Amino acid sequence: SNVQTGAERMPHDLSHLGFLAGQIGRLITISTTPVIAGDSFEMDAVGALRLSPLRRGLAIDSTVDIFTFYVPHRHVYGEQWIKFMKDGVNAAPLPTVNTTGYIDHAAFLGTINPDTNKIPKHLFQGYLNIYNNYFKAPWMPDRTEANPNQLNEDDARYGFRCCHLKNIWTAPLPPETELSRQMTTSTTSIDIMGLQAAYANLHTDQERDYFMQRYRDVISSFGGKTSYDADNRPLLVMRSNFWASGYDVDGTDQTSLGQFSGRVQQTYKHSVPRFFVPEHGTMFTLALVRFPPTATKEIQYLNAKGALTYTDIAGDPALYGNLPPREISMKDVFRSGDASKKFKIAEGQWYRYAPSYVSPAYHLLEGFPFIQEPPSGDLQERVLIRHHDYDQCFQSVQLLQWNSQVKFNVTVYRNLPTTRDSIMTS
Amino acid sequence: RYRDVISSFGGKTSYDADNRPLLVMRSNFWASGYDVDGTDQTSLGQFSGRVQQTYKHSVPRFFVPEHGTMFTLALVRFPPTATKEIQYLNAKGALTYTDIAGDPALYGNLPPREISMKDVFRSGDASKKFKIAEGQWYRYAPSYVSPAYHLLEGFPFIQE
Amino acid sequence: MFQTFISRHNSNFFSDKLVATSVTPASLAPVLQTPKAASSTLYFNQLTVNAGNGGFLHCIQMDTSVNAANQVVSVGADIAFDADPKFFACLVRFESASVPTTLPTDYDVYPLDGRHDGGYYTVKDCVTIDVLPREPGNNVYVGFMVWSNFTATKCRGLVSLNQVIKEIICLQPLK
Amino acid sequence: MFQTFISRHNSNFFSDKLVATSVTPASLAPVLQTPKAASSTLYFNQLTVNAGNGGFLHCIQMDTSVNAANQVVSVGADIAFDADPKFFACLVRFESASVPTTLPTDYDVYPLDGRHDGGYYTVKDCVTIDVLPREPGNNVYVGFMVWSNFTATKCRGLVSLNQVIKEIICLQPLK
Amino acid sequence: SKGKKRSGARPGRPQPLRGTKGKRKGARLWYVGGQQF
Amino acid sequence: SKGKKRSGARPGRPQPLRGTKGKRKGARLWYVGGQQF
Amino acid sequence: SKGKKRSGARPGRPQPLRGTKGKRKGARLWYVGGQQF
Repeated sequence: SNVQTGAERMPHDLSHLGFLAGQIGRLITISTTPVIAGDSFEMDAVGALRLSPLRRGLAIDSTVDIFTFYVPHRHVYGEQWIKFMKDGVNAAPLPTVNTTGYIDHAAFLGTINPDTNKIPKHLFQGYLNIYNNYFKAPWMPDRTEANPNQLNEDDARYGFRCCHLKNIWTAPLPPETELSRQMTTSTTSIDIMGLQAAYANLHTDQERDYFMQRYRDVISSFGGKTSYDADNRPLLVMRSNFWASGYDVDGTDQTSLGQFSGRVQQTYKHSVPRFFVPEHGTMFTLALVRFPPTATKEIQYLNAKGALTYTDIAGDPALYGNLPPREISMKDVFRSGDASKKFKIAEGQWYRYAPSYVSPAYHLLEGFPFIQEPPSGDLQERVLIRHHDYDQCFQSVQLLQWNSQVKFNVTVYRNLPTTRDSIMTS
Repeated sequence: RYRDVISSFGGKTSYDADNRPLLVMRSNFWASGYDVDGTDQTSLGQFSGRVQQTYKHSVPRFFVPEHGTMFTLALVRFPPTATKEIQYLNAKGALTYTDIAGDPALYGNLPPREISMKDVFRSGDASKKFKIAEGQWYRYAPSYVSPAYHLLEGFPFIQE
Repeated sequence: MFQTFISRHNSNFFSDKLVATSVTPASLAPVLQTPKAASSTLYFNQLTVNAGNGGFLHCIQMDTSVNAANQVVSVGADIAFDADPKFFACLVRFESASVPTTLPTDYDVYPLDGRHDGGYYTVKDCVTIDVLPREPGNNVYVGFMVWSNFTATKCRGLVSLNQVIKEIICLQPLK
Repeated sequence: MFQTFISRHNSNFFSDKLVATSVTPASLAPVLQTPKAASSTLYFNQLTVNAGNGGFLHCIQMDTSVNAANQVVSVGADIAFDADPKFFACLVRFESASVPTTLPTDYDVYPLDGRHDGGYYTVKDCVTIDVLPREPGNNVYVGFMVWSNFTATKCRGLVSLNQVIKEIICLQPLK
Repeated sequence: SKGKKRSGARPGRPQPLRGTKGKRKGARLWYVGGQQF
Repeated sequence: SKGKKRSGARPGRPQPLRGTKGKRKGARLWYVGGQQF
Repeated sequence: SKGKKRSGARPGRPQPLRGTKGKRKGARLWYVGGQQF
């Protein structure tokens, strides 16, 4: 009888809808699709972004980010792949991972939880690779769970916490920078040629602390290049950003005459141009919603430290360009800050940055997404976003803090037989 | 159907030979509208949708050959979206070469595959079976509904 | 005139009889029947109350499907004692790691506007309560409690509790 | 000041006298008069109550012309007993394949906020109820029921029931 | 990082979603045994 | 099937129905014995 | 006094504040050890 060995190249629809929801400052998966080696991928996403109804009207916009990444299966399975592909049919099946038994767990991966509490390993591990290479601070430790059921709630139902927009206290120098370095000398002598060699060792250490925490950064400084296969990192295909706006509604009865309520609704588009898929893998699409980091109790540095010296106030170029970094506390920038929490800044940074001012009359007032109290804990706890800081800004609904409805217009050019060829023997 | 068998030979059948009604016209459209905002103390921040659509059904001049009746009928539907649907490759357990490789020599020469409602739904029944074509998971993509939408008024979905 | 169409309780549509014939009030207040779901109506045509100091109650479990901190809980009750056991009624919130048979030592109380008349009591009210477990790995129970320095007497009536996590639809002829 | 123009009962405009002189409470609670339509007012200037445990009630039939699952049913009552027969009052829903004379063994109860005062009772309320037969080939009846451990006594008053399937129009001078 | 850094805001109103799939049609997908409307 | 597959959506507002009949008049239908207004 | 006496009223609607800083960029300010998104 007739045996088919090849196919022709045709476009495939693969379009679907998007009823999404999430929290603020957490990275959640929006869409996912498998691809084959040799394909071409295209996507237009058109939708609307809404926030929960506000308590008093629109005051500050929020910014929204959409990302698309490509993750090969060889980056996840490694050597179990390759052997799988070389053996062809009759190869051993690929492994899975375990999840907690609920419906809303494994929702940060953009799927409903199966009744068996098992999902493909490449879905979970492909999310960890994106977070560890692009979204955590380079000086933080990596995250390695091996099983989605080892996470807690708010990590399984919603994504992982991300970082604030850069600021004086949300973007400090890494907590490993050295404020001094010693050189061993004799009792009544010093080698001045070895002193010259001690400055060259410190220069390489300071570069590896401010710019070059990752291997791909070290190679780039020499003038070289690394492919994402050499580093085993995902490939960023597209990125979009916008601000979300809306309007107000006026109350008209006896009690609410003079009261307003804000309604955020924004139309957006995420477009990915045609992309050649070199190996089998997955495409991820993710979203992130954030606010500018405004706090009600922040003060200017020169107004908070006690007595002004020449180094603070003069702005002398010979002094700012030759001094080590300065270590300060949370008490120097916040009214109720803790004096035992320290971080390091650059000298003269108070003449390069200006903070926002919030009047004392705004303290503890509903609506108005601010940070009411100075953040507590170690450095990593302060830099990451706490979505409980925005609970008093919205009204309680079932759809969390933001929701979206989107149509994904995907198109892939594959080499597959038609449905007719698959069901007919001859 | 008999009219399908004759058509494959290249022939034709009149609707008198089959004893079937004659379709004269067909129309299709999507229905839209707008929203109304609540303005009192409790409903400030609440909205309600109002669907209203203007349409036209036009039939051109038609010669009636024998005594009979003309019927006009209507049908209203929603796209079939469910809150508990999963992708096939994410729901079946361990991926084999036939599932994942997308090999043309294998999809074009194999018999159809029989699966269950447990393979596409979270609370599906494993004793309910149906047949699909091989490789159909690479030709179709389902819609995704977040778990936060489960059991929420409005939003016409299929809950179970 | 127009019809009101706004209410405060919204009962369950299914009522259950009390499988019991007596209760003994105590500081560890006994639960009348096994708690269930987020809505329950209990009626009893005859209940014997033994002498004791403390109270007894009827409760329901809290549904945690929706991640909202504060929710509204309603009550509608009607009790008739044969004597006049001077008592006060309230709403009680407590927590337990297993199915409870009494009231633990840690709990909260809330006031609701009833209609004491001497042997008689009626109420139909709603109160906002924080419904999340407040301590990991625990269930939250909310009940209707009666407390007094009880003597031997008898009572009859019905109690209904409801947790507002969904809305009820009704026919409106003009809309 | 302005006029309210919103209410909770909306009585019938036609009232009927009770053709009976005595009732005997029982677990199979007797029906006072033959049920009718979707609205009925019953007044009685003199009714003799014999000793017995259980209750008695006044009910109406449910109209099934409109295919809506849940509908609102109203009540307005005013009863005066000579003695103080400690009792509780409720709304009862039941089903029957023929015209009923007593209360069957399967039924539901609902709480309504009345004004017990000892021999006296007054109420004016509305409750949402599922009105469709819930079992093919049956009629649904909703009534106002009084239950106690009755002794020999006497009562007077009136009871009115209404099913909200249409709206009532009234004159508004400004509109 | 690599290659995107684009933007996506549009003006107007968020019209309701119309049709679950369809941007460009390929070949047939479903075979029931005839026409079905 | 045969011959239609058309479409019918129009923009605007749903104006109320005006006149029960009448697109094109033929001959007289009713005879009462004179004029009636 | 000296030199101002200007005016500042504009027509329109008070659009919400968009971005805390930024009218004209200079040099880099923050160094974390790589890119952070």
